[PDB]
Amino acid sequence: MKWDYDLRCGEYTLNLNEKTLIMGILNVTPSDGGSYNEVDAAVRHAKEMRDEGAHIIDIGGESTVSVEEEIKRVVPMIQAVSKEVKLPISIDTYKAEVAKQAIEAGAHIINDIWGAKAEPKIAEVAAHYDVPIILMHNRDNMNYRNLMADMIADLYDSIKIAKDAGVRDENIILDPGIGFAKTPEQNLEAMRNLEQLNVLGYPVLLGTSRKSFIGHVLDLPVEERLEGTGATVCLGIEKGCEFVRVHDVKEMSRMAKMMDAMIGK
Amino acid sequence: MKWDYDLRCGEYTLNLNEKTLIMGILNVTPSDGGSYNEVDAAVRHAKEMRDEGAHIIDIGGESTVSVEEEIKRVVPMIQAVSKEVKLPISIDTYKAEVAKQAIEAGAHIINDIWGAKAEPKIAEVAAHYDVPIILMHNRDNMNYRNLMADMIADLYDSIKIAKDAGVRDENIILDPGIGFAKTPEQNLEAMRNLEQLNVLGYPVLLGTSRKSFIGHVLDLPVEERLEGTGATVCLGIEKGCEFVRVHDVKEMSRMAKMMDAMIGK
Ligand SMILES: C=C1CN=c2nc(N)[nH]c(=O)c2=N1
Ligand SMILES: C=C1CN=c2nc(N)[nH]c(=O)c2=N1
Repeated sequence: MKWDYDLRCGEYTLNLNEKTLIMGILNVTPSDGGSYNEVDAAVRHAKEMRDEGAHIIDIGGESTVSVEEEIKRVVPMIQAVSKEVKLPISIDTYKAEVAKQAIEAGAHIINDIWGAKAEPKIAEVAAHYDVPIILMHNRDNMNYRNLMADMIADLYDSIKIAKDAGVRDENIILDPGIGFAKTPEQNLEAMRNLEQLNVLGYPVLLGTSRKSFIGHVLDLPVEERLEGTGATVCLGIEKGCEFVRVHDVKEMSRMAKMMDAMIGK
Repeated sequence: MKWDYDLRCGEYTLNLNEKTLIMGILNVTPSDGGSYNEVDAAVRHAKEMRDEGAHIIDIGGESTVSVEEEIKRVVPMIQAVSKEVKLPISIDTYKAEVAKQAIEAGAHIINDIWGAKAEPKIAEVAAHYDVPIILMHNRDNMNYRNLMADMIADLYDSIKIAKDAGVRDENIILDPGIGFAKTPEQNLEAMRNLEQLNVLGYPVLLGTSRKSFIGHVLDLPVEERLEGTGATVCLGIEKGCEFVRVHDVKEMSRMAKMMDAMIGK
């Protein structure tokens, strides 16, 4: 057992020794906000992902708009899914106010793509509601002295803000932030040296699903990036990742399960 | 450059530093031996595999019969493919006489699933024709003292026979023999410690395509073993394999290509 604690998420509890845990991306196709077609399509997609081996559902407004409206979009979504799919929900925002709404709508984990640097006040919410927060590596420039050395550095400045906010060590997950503020070549390198994040002593989540650096290597558009995704997930798991964040849940679940058998997990 | 030599295969030459090399399994659906439907279906399958990223074609009589007839089956096959698909052909036999026929029919590499222990005389043929021979780990029992320690041992006894036969170090490839004389649990372990084969200083080829230990972990019949295969191939490549032997060439080629970008190859 590398991990002497489970991840506590209100009603559900997630073990870190047993299997690589799969986070299924829930999209958000919007058109005022909350109508039947929107929330219906979201629900059967979450249902489908539960059915195919997913352990968490990640609900994200945006991708790549009004704070007051982001809530009106995403609140109803969480209310429905948590009612209809017994599985923890994480909320993909950086905005403080948004997260508060979501946990109170039903969400269980915060997923912040700016590692509490976008709105420091987020970490406080996470602290106040006692939920597990994911801190992703990001930055508004790409001028690294040393890629990995700087990642770990910036990730620490994230932990500093989390910890000073009241966040317990046991609710902290880290993310190398594949695709964010990194060239196609830099993304390959973070993948190559992913094991280093382990020295920080926190669970690590890896999000490479369908991304464009896969496209740059394989020369293949988004709908043909399943195998390349596979590869990222397998190399990830072998380097000690605890979660992976993917679109193609069925396929990626089976690959995790093989890797798991193989590496001893 | 780990390898200071290329693999010489008559007309074609295979580099070991550039990419993980893909060996595409050619099946052999037989019904007297040599008719139009048989050799036709074999040819377009080899053509298809060339098209999808394969570097070698592996032609095998049997799977899991008369020596005089095995030749009559498999000779015409090699004659056709080498004429119609510019790509080296390996011949999946253990039998001495069979191999001689095949190289003279056109084949370029020997692939012996009994590592020259089945018919020592094979290694001599390989020596006489100067072709690269693959030596797979096998044995007619499964009583290991220490799995990996014994693998390497038995693999050496293979090299001993090869070398005493005249086989140059530069024409020797090794294979852990996944699926052969190993329990589902033992196969997981060989996968886990695949890097050890590297201490012998030879290129390594890995054959796990669609195999049943994948089935035992995932609980899935043969036609649903693509992802599990993926995983074996990726963990393989990361542990330093030079070739992989797969059925699903298109998919496995893209995964190799990702792994290759990622690990630095
Ligand atoms: C494209 C995205 C959006 N949100 C993400 N969130 C996390 N935690 N990790 C990712 O890789 C990620 N990629
Ligand atoms: C099922 C088979 C038949 N021939 C093989 N040959 C080699 N070299 N390696 C394998 O894994 C293999 N598997």
